[PDB]
Amino acid sequence: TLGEMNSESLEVNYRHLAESKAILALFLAKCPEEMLKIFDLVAMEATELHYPDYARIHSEIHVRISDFPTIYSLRELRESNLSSLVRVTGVVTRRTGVFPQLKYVKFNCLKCGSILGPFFQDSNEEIRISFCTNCKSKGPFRVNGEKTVYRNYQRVTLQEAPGTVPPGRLPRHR
Amino acid sequence: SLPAHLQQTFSPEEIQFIVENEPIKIFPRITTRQKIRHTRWQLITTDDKALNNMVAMRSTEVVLWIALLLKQQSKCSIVAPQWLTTKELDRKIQYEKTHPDRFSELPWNWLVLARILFNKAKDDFHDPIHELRGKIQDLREIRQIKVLKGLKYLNESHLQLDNLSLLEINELRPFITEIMDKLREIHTASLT
Amino acid sequence: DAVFGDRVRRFQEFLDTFTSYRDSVRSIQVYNSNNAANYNILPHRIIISLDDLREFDRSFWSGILVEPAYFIPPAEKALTDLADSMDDVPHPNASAVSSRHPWKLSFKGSFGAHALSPRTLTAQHLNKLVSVEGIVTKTSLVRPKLIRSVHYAAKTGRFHYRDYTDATTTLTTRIPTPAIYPTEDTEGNKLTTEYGYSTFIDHQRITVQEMPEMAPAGQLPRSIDVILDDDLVDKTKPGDRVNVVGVFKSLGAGGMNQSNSNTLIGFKTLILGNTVYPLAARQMLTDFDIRNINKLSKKKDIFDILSQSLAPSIYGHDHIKKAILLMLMGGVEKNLENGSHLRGDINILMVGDPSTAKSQLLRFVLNTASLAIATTGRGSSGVGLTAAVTTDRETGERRLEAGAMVLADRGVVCIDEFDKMTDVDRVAIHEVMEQQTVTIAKAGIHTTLNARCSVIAAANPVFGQYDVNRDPHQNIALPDSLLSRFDLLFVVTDDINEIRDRSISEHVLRTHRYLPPGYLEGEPVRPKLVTIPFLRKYVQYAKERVIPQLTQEAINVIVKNYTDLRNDPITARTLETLIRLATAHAKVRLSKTVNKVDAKVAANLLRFALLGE
Amino acid sequence: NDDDNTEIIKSFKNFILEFRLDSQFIYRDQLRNNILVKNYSLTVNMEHLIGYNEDIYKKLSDEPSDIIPLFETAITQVAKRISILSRASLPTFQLILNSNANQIPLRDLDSEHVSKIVRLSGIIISTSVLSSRATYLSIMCRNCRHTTSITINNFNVSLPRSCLSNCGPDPYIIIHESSKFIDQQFLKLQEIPELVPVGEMPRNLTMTCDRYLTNKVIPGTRVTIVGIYSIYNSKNGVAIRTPYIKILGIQSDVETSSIWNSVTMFTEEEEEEFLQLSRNPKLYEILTNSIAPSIFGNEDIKKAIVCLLMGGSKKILPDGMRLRGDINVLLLGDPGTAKSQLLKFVEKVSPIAVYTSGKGSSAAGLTASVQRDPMTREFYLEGGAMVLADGGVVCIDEFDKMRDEDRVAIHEAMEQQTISIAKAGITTVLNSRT
Amino acid sequence: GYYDIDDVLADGTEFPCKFQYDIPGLGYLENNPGRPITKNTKLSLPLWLARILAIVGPVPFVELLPPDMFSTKVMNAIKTDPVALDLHSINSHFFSLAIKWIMLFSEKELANVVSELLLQRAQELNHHASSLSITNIATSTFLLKLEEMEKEIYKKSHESYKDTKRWMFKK
Ligand SMILES: Nc1ncnc2c1ncn2[C@@H]1O[C@H](COP(=O)(O)OP(=O)(O)O)[C@@H](O)[C@H]1O
Ligand SMILES: Nc1ncnc2c1ncn2[C@@H]1O[C@H](COP(=O)(O)OP(=O)(O)O)[C@@H](O)[C@H]1O
Ligand SMILES: [Zn+2]
Ligand SMILES: [Zn+2]
Repeated sequence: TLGEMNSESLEVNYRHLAESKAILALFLAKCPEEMLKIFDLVAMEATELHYPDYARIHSEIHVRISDFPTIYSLRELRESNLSSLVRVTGVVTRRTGVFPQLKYVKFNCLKCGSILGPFFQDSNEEIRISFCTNCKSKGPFRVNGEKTVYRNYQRVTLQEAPGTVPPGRLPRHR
Repeated sequence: SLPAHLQQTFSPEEIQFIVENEPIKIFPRITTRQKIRHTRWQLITTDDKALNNMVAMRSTEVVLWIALLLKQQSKCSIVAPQWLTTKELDRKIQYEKTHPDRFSELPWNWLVLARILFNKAKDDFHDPIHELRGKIQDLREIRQIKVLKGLKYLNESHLQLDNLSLLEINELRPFITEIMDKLREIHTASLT
Repeated sequence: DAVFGDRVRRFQEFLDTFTSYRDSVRSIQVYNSNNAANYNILPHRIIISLDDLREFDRSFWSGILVEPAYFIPPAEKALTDLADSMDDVPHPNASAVSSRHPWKLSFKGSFGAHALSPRTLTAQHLNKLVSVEGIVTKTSLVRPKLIRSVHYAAKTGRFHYRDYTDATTTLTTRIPTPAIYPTEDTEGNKLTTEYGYSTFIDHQRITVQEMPEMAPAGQLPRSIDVILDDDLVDKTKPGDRVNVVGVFKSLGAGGMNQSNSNTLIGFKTLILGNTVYPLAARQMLTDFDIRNINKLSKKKDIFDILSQSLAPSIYGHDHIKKAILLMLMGGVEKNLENGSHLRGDINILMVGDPSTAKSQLLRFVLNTASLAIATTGRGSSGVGLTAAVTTDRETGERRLEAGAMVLADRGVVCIDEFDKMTDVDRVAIHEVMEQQTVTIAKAGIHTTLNARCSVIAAANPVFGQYDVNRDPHQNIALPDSLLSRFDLLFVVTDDINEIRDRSISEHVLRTHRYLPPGYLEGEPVRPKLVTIPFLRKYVQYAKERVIPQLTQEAINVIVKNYTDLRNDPITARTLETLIRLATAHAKVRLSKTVNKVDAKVAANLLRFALLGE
Repeated sequence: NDDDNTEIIKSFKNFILEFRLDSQFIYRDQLRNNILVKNYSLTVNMEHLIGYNEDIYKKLSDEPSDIIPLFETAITQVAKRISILSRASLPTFQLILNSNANQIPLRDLDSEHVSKIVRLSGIIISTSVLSSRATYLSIMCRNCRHTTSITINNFNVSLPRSCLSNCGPDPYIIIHESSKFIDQQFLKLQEIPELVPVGEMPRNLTMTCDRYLTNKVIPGTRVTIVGIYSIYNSKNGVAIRTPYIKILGIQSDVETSSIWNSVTMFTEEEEEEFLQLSRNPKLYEILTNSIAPSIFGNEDIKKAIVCLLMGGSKKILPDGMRLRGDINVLLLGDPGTAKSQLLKFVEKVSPIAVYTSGKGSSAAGLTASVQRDPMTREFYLEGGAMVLADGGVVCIDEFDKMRDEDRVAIHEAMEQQTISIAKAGITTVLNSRT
Repeated sequence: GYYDIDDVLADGTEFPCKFQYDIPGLGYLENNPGRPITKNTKLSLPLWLARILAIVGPVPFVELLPPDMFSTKVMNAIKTDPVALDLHSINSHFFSLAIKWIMLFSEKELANVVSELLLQRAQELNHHASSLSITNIATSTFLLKLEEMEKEIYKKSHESYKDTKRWMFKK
């Protein structure tokens, strides 16, 4: 049913990882980014085992992890939940438009013939270019059209739901 | 009695008729020649001696409506003239690009005959039809540029061209004649 | 340059061919010398006709109308040389020697395709001389701009001058000067700036918006910003139907800098205004027009002729059109010694049934007045009628822009649907009707603004149709205090008839059967009666020329009529209202005295306005 | 790389010079007839370019922004070959594409279609003022006083840092006397309401036009647009570069004659067919049956609708008396008489038409509104529903329910055909012939 | 020509003129029932009266004043830009009236002006007539600015070019 309408999302129930291979669920709960970085390649290989030459339709596959057993509201988020998966209930108040974002940023050094290597974007802060691979100093950098990859980007202001907040209090915004 | 669009000018199909009434070299594919051992042709507006002496796979000279009528039968194949080659058309293009003030020494029936042989003789050209029609269009465009340049000299007295085609005379006839007629009317009203 | 000098001698040959410009320069110089040195100053500008230069040199005419940056400064240099050679003055002033404005060029004549509009100003007309027509809007404040600084060195005792160039001042592009005064000289040691010998010009930005009658379907009017040179500063007020001739120029980096790598913004485009034409609100009066005006003033029924000459398409409302005529030529204003401001501007409120052509009379007095501003009940705000405080772009300073009711000063305000103002707008309107000045105290600004303007307004009753029950409260929904300031409360009833209704029907079918002259039949549009420009000339002549004064033979009639009208909705103000009629009819007769025939007509018109006659 | 660029230029030159369908060089004749009316543009069908050479089709459709200027150079070279005699001027041209591709909706426009030619459809809601972009720049060095030239193509460059004769760090200024400029009009596109996704809002997308594509659409029309989906950086988080569409082609059957000039742009055989329709003895019943074929009865309403669509004649008198050339029709009656369906069909049939509510209306919404520009902090008038319907039809649903202050802002706009607004220091009389 | 209907509408235009004699009984010229005409009366009359009323009369009956269509403003506008001038708003049959005015008053400068104008608009007329679509705004706005004889010449040239286009381009 991923292949049926050319979808790119493969939903995985976390309870299925709880029943079998709970070490994998623990690794996903503790280090989610690297676990999903392995999991998308695993799901792409599992798709190509059943749908060969599916990479022409969608070059990268993505996995939506479903039903995390711990639900944290916006008031209950603390420092221990950083770099981890959180399940947050809230209402969306402000939604920006669709924006193209460079999945891999690469730049051309003007003074040197060498080009700067493609770096993956984390969608939090821009990649800090301290120097170049041939010259150890800052220079003019602009995006080459040799290898460019664009992905969709959209921020939403997830306000806490007013039935979820304590009565009369203020909502929280993330 | 005469229609308004045929009043002071010729229609292009009348120009087609006029250039259908010329001789042209041709290759017969039938033998009408009497041997030493068939109604005759017997025409009254052209010499029928070349048509009575029609020999297969030879060069004869017949009128162009007979040429098209027999090409429709495919009993006789029309030979293109000397100026319908790529080399001669390139020479004419070079003469047009060499002298800007003077038109090239093309025949009077160079657009009408080319259209007739393009729409009726698609397998009778030694050169390819493709670059032939390209050079025809190039000559037409550069002659259009030259007549646009020469139309700035619309004089009250007279105006001369050297080798403009009959189809280009019907291109430019009503505009030039009406504008010069009104210029002459203005100056003759200006006379005391 | 060599080509610069060649165009200099070409324009010198042109000025030698036509000696009228030399005579005008000589007249300007001798007028300045007579009115300045000896016991209101003509500036440095000449009226260049493009047509007179077209038969001289078509190359120079095409250079002016196509690439004016290389053709107008050589003509400036040639005209400056001719003005220097023509001037022969002994013992000049040091400020006169150091600060000389070059003789600028002002252009007249036919332009052809270059005579344009602010909507159709496009990128192919940049760096070309164009003539545009439109509404003046958003006049920036007059502020001086330095173009030459003169400094004195005392250790050497020498005066050093430095020229200062801007993108807007010079048609050609020069390297910009950062406007820093020279602190010290390279050889003269310390330098002291000498203001007074330095040269400053007045700088002003206006905004020419497209004339709204020429707007196409579905599009808002466009606008341009026009720089005004120091001779042309303060020639234009907002709401003026100006014709500006100037060089349509673009300036600035405009996003071509390295910071703006992929910003799709365009270049900032302006017009360096060579000349400004009013386009004749105060029409000039030839002597033949004066002869016609004084010939028709002697007729006994000139009031009737000029009344039915107003809007022949409108049938009926003859006394209303008489009041409209006395409204356009409003009465004399008297300012007393103690300071009481006695209003000479008659104001008219027309209340009544729908389709009695009150708004059509509003449109007619909009078109035929010297200055007219319209407004609507639901399309007006009280701040938007008087004045609004906003920042200015070139100054970074807060200032007022006048609203509808102030910009129509010495003019008329055409209020439609007056019965349905918001109360905030009613406060401001009532303030003008009782005070004629508005006091603005906000944004750190304490200012008073004069508004000596007339008001004609149209209204419906509080019901759907006007009642014949003569109820005082159901005439208007506005309070009676605002009713009191209106001098003539005309009420109209569309009573249903047969004969007069057939007359109005045949009149409007004769109105619809008109075909405008010079236009094809069935195509889309792209007992003496005087013409409407002649009527406007009559109104202008009566307004500026004659000031009538009041005389007893009207006065006994006026006091008898007031006692008859009041003692047998009446106000003491009605007395002043009779004066606001009576001398107004004197302005019809053009005499400087008021007689009995003005007062009888005034009493008849006010009896028609109040009682209905 | 310049060898491949001039090979592309020569190949598209050969495409213009050598294309012939049914014994006719369509593109050379198109260029000649476009030059003769001083319309320096060339309209190219994509089917014709594919039928010539599909390799050229991938060269166009792969990186369009780097090859469309090469095609522009090829068109200008063909134009100088055609209309200029050698050894005895013309500015840059414009390539306008026509495509018959399936229309990509606005919500499906995403990061996959970046720098690709897409064909879409939408509703114009705002056309901005024309801005003067530059093509030829005479760049002057401030120190050594030498003048170079920079040629600007409006795809995907700035002032360089060396003077190309220390001379100076940034020694360049721009001479505006010898610079050539083209137009650029900004547009805002709203998507088709029939193709909006479920539960969302129509997304406005900013678009641009250059040269002769400017001033072609009135706001409110429904248009199909072909163009490249490029990205430009905006002055307003991380790596957010706002998308836009550079328009290569505009098509609209509902919209005619660009900004209205009372101009006859209908073709000759369509004009003869229209004359035949005007000569029909029973065209009145044809126009009556054309209005609401799925509504029984209401024949007099259909006749009044046809009279509304044709309208009267606007007349001008020498005394300034302007009389109305439009008729306003109010359908008052019971529910279930299909009045709102007649309103919807009138909005469909009319070329300029808007459909509004009584509850969803406002005084500044139907008439023109006074809004504030964000950057300049200056008030400006933005047109409402009776400005977008100027020269056409406004339709009001539930007229009985619109507010008493809201009904009476329409009186001058119905009768005087104008809106006189004096608010916020701006006073004007806009024309609204609705 | 007698039967030229364009010439008939050309003669139907009214020109301003001055009456030289005190002529009673012609009050129907200025739509009055019976007013005798005073000395030096300024009045607009059609050309079929005033063309030979200025001939017969020595002092003739009617003096032809210079109208607005031949004023110095119109002459300067023609001399500046002949192509984009809107001749239709001035007069729909400006050229036939110009020819009649030149034949009546032999003015050489007006002859040079109208000849130069006719040449410059004939170039643009030929440019719009040779263009065949496979209508533009740039051609149809010039058709909006054309006279009746000029659109007659454009119709002749345009149908000639279109007919030879369909002859050359198809059977
Ligand atoms: N001669 C006339 N007599 C009466 N009414 C007329 C005449 N000529 C025009 N009208 C009508 O007067 C109407 C304008 O009045 P209206 O718009 O009702 O004023 P307001 O907007 O102040 O109520 C026009 O619709 C026009 O049809
Ligand atoms: N004559 C008819 N033909 C077809 N449908 C009709 C007809 N009359 C009513 N209807 C249907 O009934 C509904 C009537 O709605 P309508 O009367 O337009 O709403 P409103 O009362 O707001 O005007 C429509 O949806 C329409 O489909
Ligand atoms: Zn480097
Ligand atoms: Zn340098």
